[PDB]
Amino acid sequence: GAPPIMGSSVYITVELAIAVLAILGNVLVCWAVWLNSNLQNVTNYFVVSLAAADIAVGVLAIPFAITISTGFCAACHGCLFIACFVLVLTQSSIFSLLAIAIDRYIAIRIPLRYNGLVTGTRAKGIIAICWVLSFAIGLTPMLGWNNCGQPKEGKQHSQGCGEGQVACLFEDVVPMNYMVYFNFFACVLVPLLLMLGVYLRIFLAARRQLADLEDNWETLNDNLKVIEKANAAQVKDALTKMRAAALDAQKMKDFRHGFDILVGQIDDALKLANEGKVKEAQAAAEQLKTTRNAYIQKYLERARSTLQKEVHAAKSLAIIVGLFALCWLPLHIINCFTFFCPDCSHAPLWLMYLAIVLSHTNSVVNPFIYAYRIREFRQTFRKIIRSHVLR
Ligand SMILES: CC(C)CCC[C@@H](C)[C@H]1CC[C@H]2[C@@H]3CC=C4C[C@@H](O)CC[C@]4(C)[C@H]3CC[C@]12C
Ligand SMILES: CC(C)CCC[C@@H](C)[C@H]1CC[C@H]2[C@@H]3CC=C4C[C@@H](O)CC[C@]4(C)[C@H]3CC[C@]12C
Ligand SMILES: CC(C)CCC[C@@H](C)[C@H]1CC[C@H]2[C@@H]3CC=C4C[C@@H](O)CC[C@]4(C)[C@H]3CC[C@]12C
Ligand SMILES: Cc1ccc(C(=O)Nc2nc(-c3ccco3)c(C(=O)C3CCOCC3)s2)cn1
Ligand SMILES: CCCCCCCC/C=C\CCCCCCCC(=O)OC[C@H](O)CO
Ligand SMILES: CCCCCCCC/C=C\CCCCCCCC(=O)OC[C@H](O)CO
Ligand SMILES: CCCCCCCC/C=C\CCCCCCCC(=O)OC[C@H](O)CO
Ligand SMILES: CCCCCCCC/C=C\CCCCCCCC(=O)OC[C@H](O)CO
Ligand SMILES: CCCCCCCC/C=C\CCCCCCCC(=O)OC[C@H](O)CO
Ligand code: NA
Repeated sequence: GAPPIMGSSVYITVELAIAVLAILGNVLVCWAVWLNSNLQNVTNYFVVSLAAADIAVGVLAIPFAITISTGFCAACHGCLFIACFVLVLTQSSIFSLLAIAIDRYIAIRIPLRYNGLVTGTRAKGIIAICWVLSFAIGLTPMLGWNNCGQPKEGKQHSQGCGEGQVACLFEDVVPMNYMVYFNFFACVLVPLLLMLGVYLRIFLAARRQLADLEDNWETLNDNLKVIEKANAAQVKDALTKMRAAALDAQKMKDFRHGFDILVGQIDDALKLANEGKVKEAQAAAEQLKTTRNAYIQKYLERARSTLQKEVHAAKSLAIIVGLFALCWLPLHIINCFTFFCPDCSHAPLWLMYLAIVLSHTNSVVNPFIYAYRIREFRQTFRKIIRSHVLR
């Protein structure tokens, strides 16, 4: 078994490489939102909170990981802080990702209430509350749910640690019942399933609304055929069904003018039908075809286009949740094997290190997803790189 420092040097060089990239990419997300008022919306205040957490992975969590890989002597509680700090940043990340999912759900379910419900001031209060709770949840072991009462006495003597000191190793100070039941099941796995459920409700809500728009459009076009097939109470029933469906599409000016004309043309055809002038009502009904073209088809296409953008945007933010789950799951599955299967062989050291590195890599990927999938970030990223790196 080779000298530890050789494999130690690979791990550390890789961790520092990740730290550099996590800082630069996330500082760019923050710089972007700062410079571009098109990126200054409540969704992006949670994107910045998540960027801040990923900066703190590079500045603090990776230096801590490096430090704790040495097994240096420390007072147990100072060891606990170094061991648990990254759990604060993961919890802060779960909260930001959950808030973004709920924000997007509100934006698609009740867009007319969104601006009055989700403001900057409330979003900042929520972010502040979520950072407090993330410190409380991630440093719980420091409240006394910890192995500091039961030091490894053989490691403590072989490394020449002093009174009160331990060999600082994550798995010697953080209980696995905490890491599995409390950190994984309650604080990570339940919130990811909840976010899965909200994204499912966004995609369904979008699909039902696109359907309703296609449906309304088909009633008009269908009922034009029901009118144009020569009875007068027959035309009345088709016209009564188009007046419901014109209203339902409605429920500023270029917009609200098309529908005024439309209900105008329908009520005109209605008056003729009540009187009983079938032929007049049929001619009255063909004017509508022209109002459909120059107005109604424009509203429909615009409503479809907005919903499709919400679907694409919601796909992009869900890719970010998937990549979080992917990057952290291996470390959680390893703790689950350690806890639930004490007869199972432990993961080799090299694979522990790979699981840790994969977890840090999550703090690099988000800036790439914004660059690839969101025009406004991408364009802002060029302006900033062209100005400040080109020059
Ligand atoms: C503003 C930010 C950057 C400040 C960062 C402070 C960090 C580096 C400080 C705060 C608390 C500190 C720990 C507190 C106590 C101990 C126990 C001791 O036996 C070994 C050092 C150790 C483990 C310290 C390491 C450094 C530490 C983690
Ligand atoms: C929805 C998905 C992503 C959640 C992840 C499921 C996790 C919790 C599952 C997947 C594989 C599972 C492990 C598979 C095998 C064993 C061996 C057994 O002797 C103890 C339980 C243990 C260790 C399981 C614990 C739970 C486990 C880690
Ligand atoms: C999901 C993508 C990113 C790939 C990662 C897959 C994860 C789930 C795999 C990669 C290597 C795997 C580990 C490899 C070896 C062992 C030792 C054995 O005694 C128990 C299972 C355990 C601890 C495995 C658990 C699951 C594991 C961590
Ligand atoms: C047999 C064995 C040894 C070590 C471990 C172990 O270290 N699990 C571990 N799980 C996690 C974890 C985090 C989230 C879910 O899980 C770790 C870390 O994020 C540490 C990496 C170094 O900086 C200190 C934090 S460390 C588990 N089982
Ligand atoms: C989401 C997309 C992420 C995709 C990116 C891939 C993730 C892995 C990254 C780099 C590989 C680093 C390999 C080196 C890992 C450490 C291995 C090691 O140092 O060996 C330890 C030795 O055994 C101790 O004694
Ligand atoms: C704004 C950017 C600032 C970012 C800040 C960068 C931090 C400095 C870089 C690496 C620290 C590496 C951690 C030091 C680990 C030392 C391990 C140790 O102390 O070993 C004791 C010895 O093993 C007893 O026997
Ligand atoms: C890329 C820009 C980076 C920004 C500037 C930061 C430079 C820090 C350089 C090296 C950190 C390595 C620290 C070495 C600490 C580990 C010493 C050690 O391994 O302890 C002895 C033995 O392993 C006990 O078990
Ligand atoms: C923007 C602000 C930048 C802030 C930058 C912060 C970087 C933190 C660096 C290292 C973590 C601390 C490493 C802890 C080193 C412990 C060494 C120790 O305690 O040694 C005791 C004894 O020597 C055992 O043998
Ligand atoms: C100690 C254990 C703590 C562990 C941390 C667990 C986090 C769970 C917290 C909140 C879940 C929120 C439920 C999300 C369900 C969807 C809500 C929704 O759809 O809200 C729309 C409404 O219109 C809004 O105004
Ligand atoms: Na993160």
